[PDB]
Amino acid sequence: TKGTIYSITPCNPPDQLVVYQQAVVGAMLSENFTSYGFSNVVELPKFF
Amino acid sequence: NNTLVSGDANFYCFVNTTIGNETTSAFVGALPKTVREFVI
Amino acid sequence: LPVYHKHTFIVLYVDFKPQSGGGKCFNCYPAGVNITLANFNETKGPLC
Ligand SMILES: *[C@@H]1O[C@H](CO)[C@@H](O[C@@H]2O[C@H](CO)[C@@H](O)[C@H](O)[C@H]2NC(C)=O)[C@H](O)[C@H]1NC(C)=O
Ligand SMILES: *[C@@H]1O[C@H](CO)[C@@H](O)[C@H](O)[C@H]1NC(C)=O
Ligand SMILES: *[C@@H]1O[C@H](CO)[C@@H](O)[C@H](O)[C@H]1NC(C)=O
Ligand SMILES: *[C@@H]1O[C@H](CO)[C@@H](O)[C@H](O)[C@H]1NC(C)=O
Repeated sequence: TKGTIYSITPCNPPDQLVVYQQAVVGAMLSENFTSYGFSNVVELPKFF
Repeated sequence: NNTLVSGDANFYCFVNTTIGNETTSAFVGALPKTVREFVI
Repeated sequence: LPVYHKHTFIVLYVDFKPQSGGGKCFNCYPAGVNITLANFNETKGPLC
């Protein structure tokens, strides 16, 4: 119709998580959001 | 350009192809906003 | 791509309608007969 263009991002990109002493702790993500019950999402270079 | 199917000699484009003595009507459908090049 | 839709409907009329089939046989194809779709030609050239 007009000329606008749209990208198609995938729904669920893989997330990197960490475990220690047989429990999960911390998580490397891509979105500035607290997906799990973690109380803080420290923005860091190249990742959250 | 005009809304009416006949319009002027909302934009409606009709391509009609006739074989022999039979005349047929075809539907343009999508119409480009601007065309910079044409190939055939 | 927008093109003013010109339709074609292909429909088929299976009418198995047997006389129950639990008393003698269901897989015996009773009153199984005509199942057809209007598009057949007397010449019966394949309908594409
Ligand atoms: C992570 O933090 C959350 C809250 O910051 C902890 O949540 C509590 O967990 C219990 C057990 O499910 C719930 O009954 C409470 O309602 C939660 N509180 C809130 C505010 O949601 C959670 O236990 C922490 N987990 C770890 C592993 O640190
Ligand atoms: C990330 O989330 C925090 C949460 O408060 C917000 O303050 C910040 O503006 C967000 N940044 C981006 C780039 O979304
Ligand atoms: C479309 O076809 C009809 C019937 O042949 C014809 O009258 C009409 O002029 C055609 N439209 C054109 C050429 O734009
Ligand atoms: C097909 O068969 C059924 C039952 O035999 C009948 O009602 C119908 O008229 C037949 N023909 C068509 C075109 O459905």
